[PDB]
This record gives sequence, structure tokens and C-alpha cells, in this order.
Amino acid sequence: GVQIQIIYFNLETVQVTWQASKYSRTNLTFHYRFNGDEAYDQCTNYLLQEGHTSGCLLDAEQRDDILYFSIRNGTHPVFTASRWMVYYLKPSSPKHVRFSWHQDAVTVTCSDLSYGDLLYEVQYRSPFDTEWQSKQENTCNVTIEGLDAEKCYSFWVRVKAMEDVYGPDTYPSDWSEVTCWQRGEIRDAC
Amino acid sequence: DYSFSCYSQLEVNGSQHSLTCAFEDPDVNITNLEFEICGALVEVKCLNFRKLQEIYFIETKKFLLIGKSNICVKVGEKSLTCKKIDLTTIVKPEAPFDLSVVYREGANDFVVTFNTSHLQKKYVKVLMHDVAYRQEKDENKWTHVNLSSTKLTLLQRKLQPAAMYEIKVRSIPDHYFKGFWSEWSPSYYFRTPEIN
Amino acid sequence: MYDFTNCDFEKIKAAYLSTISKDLITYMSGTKSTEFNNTVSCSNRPHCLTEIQSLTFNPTAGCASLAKEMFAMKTKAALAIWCPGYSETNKCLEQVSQLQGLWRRFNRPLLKQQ
Ligand SMILES: *[C@@H]1O[C@H](CO)[C@@H](O)[C@H](O)[C@H]1NC(C)=O
Ligand SMILES: *[C@@H]1O[C@H](CO)[C@@H](O)[C@H](O)[C@H]1NC(C)=O
Repeated sequence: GVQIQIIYFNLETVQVTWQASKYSRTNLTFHYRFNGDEAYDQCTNYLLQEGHTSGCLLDAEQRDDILYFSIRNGTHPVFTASRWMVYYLKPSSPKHVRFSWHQDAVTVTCSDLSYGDLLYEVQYRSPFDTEWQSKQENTCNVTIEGLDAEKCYSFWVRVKAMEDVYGPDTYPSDWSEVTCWQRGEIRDAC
Repeated sequence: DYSFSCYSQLEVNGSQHSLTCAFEDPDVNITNLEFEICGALVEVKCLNFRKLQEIYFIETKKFLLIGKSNICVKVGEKSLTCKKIDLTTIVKPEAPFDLSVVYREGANDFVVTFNTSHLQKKYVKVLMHDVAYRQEKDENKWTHVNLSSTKLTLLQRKLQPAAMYEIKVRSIPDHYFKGFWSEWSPSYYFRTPEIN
Repeated sequence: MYDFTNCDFEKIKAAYLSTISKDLITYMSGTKSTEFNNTVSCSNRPHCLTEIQSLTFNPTAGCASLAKEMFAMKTKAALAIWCPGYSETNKCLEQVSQLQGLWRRFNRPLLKQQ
């Protein structure tokens, strides 16, 4: 009956949201902890939808732990689960994106995050390309050689967590603003 | 010295791997010599190589891929020379294939693409590719380009016009596997347009 | 009993990323990763190897023994080489899921905890 979603926004905030039409027009409570030997604390930051509780926000303070939680119809637990929080990591969108051109090459840099094992990916294309081409690195300094100064290229960047460290169920960041470039100068459309 | 070299291929045939060794001196007497691998194996101490023409070959799922093994050249029971090697550091990838080049009329470039079986493997799934091209007439004026993808683009204005060009590609392991360059893919030939 | 304090963690980490990780995923093939409840935690790399040791080799209830699995044989081999003085209802998938989290946490020693 209870459908649940978890997001760990940029290693700052955990958001757990739930849906259950049975317990609609009713405020279910959310209780959590970060260890299996401590008492549960109650949610101090509730999200609502259609006037009733639909989620919880926890400030996790960059901590890498197993979140243990339960949703209750008062005292009666309706849903119980436990998960490593970083499995639902969504890194923040690339900030301060800069491009430096040299003849038929470009180096795209941006502000690196405070946590490691991430992939900073740059996607690009010209009007002659049918799909986006991609290059990625461990830091936000990706160099793409062999392009054409004479062509217009659309570009955008994002941050992904590495599957070997964070597992397969993470979310890529949102892509940064799209930028268009011909002959080492910025443009409007492409 | 009775020195030799080796290379491994992980998941070459299904989930089984291969270990291939050959002597550095080609003119040696092989009638009396046999190779033996000992250590970092699954539920066995040693395994024997098959003497096939001028090479020694193994093919099995019993490679542990943790720690070093001991590859020894044997003349009966006595070991003439011994080499301690980790099979994850002598990996030789399977060579790329379906290499092809297409001229794009409007773009004025050549889209080079190729394929590799390593994309469908579990272990050695990350490689660095080396695309080499030249004018078929020249000698050692080869131009090398390293890339992680299977698609590359050459500009028409950065190549000689009305010229036959040759292009081939090879791969080496990357990301927690070390080793050697694969064999080159078959070459692909293309003529560039004239100055018109 | 045993301190995994003087281990060559970087060599162990390389072994995990090469093939152990992949062997754990092949064992878990056919399961939905988001469906598992994670219950065993670890802090630093010595503590993670302590918990990995127990879950891979100590026979629990629900799972008789994972010792004959390829991932376990490689784990035993990595610890013998790189840890000095190291002595050596089918809820196995649930338990291997717990191992996967500890191995992964062993690769994130810079992240803080409560
Ligand atoms: C749920 O909480 C909201 C916000 O305080 C309130 O408007 C609503 O009356 C509550 N619902 C119930 C079931 O009492
Ligand atoms: C990008 O990295 C390369 C080498 O690591 C270096 O030459 C270049 O200065 C770097 N760029 C920035 C802005 O850090």
C-alpha cells in the first residue's frame, strides 16, 4: 500500500516522501534515527500535499550513515525501512561553469563538490550531429580536442556519483544552463 | 637467458579467461620444454599449459585474479626460469572491429567509429583506445589519438586533399587493470575530396 | 579478535573494484537493489574489514555458508596477502546485500558519521 521515494540532496538534506490513498485526509507521522541502538526521533520538517503530510526533510549534515525510519498511523507503524542514505544521492548542478578555447579544442571547468567519487560529464553537439557526444572526468576540468572552431556547439554539464562507491540507484544532478559557442565566442541559438 | 613474455585475456570465451606465454628468443629448442602456472588459482595449486606450435596456452575459469602467480619454464621437474606475475596486470584486450569512416558533406569532416566486445564484458570493461592514421604514401608519419569513446571526427581542412588515408585502431586496459595494447583492427582506407 | 589496522587498504580497494564488486553483483543478479533493508554499518576501513570478515565467513542463520562463492574465495585471498598476521529461508541474498554496503562504505572513509 505505501509507495516511498528517498533523495539525499547534495549530501545535505534527506527527503523521504510517501503516498498511500488509504491514509489520505489523515496526517501520518515520520520517525527516524541513524543507528540501530538509539531511540527514534520524530520529524520536525513535514512536506504536505492536498493538506496532509506527504514527506519529511532531515538535515543530514554531510553524514554517511544508514537511515532507519518508520511512518505511523499514530502509534501503529504503517511502513518500516532502513537504507544507506548515499544510495539515493543527487549531487548539485554544476556551478561557475567556464569554457577556454584553443584553436580546435576546449577545456570546460566548474566548481568541484566537497565529496569525491563523482563524474563531471560534459555533453555537446553541433547542428550536424543527431545525438549528444560526451566526455567525463573525476574533477570539473574536461578537455575536448578535435572540434571545429567554424561550427556552433551546444554544451551542458552535470555531476554523477560513481556506481562502484555509491551504488546503482543514485540520481545525476540536473544539467547546468545550455551554452552555444562558435569561434571561441558565446551565442544565442544554434 | 630463457626469458619469455605473457598476456592474459579475461572473459575471452564466455566467463573463461586465457593465459598465453611465448619465449623472447624465437630460435630455441621447444622439444624438451613445458610451462607451469602455480598460485592465485581456484581450488588447485598448479595448472599445465598446452604446447601448441610456437606458443604455450591456458583456457579456464580457475584464475583467482587476486595476488601473483608463478609461471615457470620446466625441463621435467626442474625449473630453468621462474616469473612472479599478477594476471590482472598483463591483460591484452580483444582487438576493435567494424571500423568505418563517413564523409559528412555539410560538416566537411570524417566521422570515424568502431566497436569492441569489452563493452559487453563484466571485468575488463574500461579501455583507452588508440586511433592511428596517415597518408598511405608516407612511411612513419602516423598520427595517434587517444580516446575513451568509440567515435572520433577528423576535419577536412586539417587533412591533405585528394589523398588516400589509412586508419586503424587498438586498445589497452584502463581502470584497475594494466597490460598491453591489443592487436590492430583491420585498416580502413578513404580518399579525401580535392580543393573545389 | 583480529585488528585489520595494518592492512594495505589501497591494494584491497583495487581488488574490490577489479572483480569482487562484479562477483557480488553477479550473485545478486535478478534482485531489485532498492528492495533491501540495510542493517549492518561500519566506520573506518579496519572496522569495515571486521564486519566483511564476519558476514562473508561466519555461518549465520538463514545462510549456511557463502565460503564456496567466488567473491568469498577472493575476499579470503585478498586479506591473507594484504593483512599481516591475518588468520583464516535462504536469506543469503539479503546477507550479500549487507556485504555490498560495507564494501562500498569501505570506499568512502572521508565521509563523516554521527
Ligand atoms: C494535518 O495537518 C494540517 C497542518 O497542520 C492540518 O491542516 C490538517 O487539519 C491535519 N489533518 C488532520 C487529519 O487533522
Ligand atoms: C585542467 O587540468 C590541466 C592538467 O591537470 C591543467 O593544465 C589546467 O590548468 C587545469 N585547469 C584548471 C582551470 O584547473
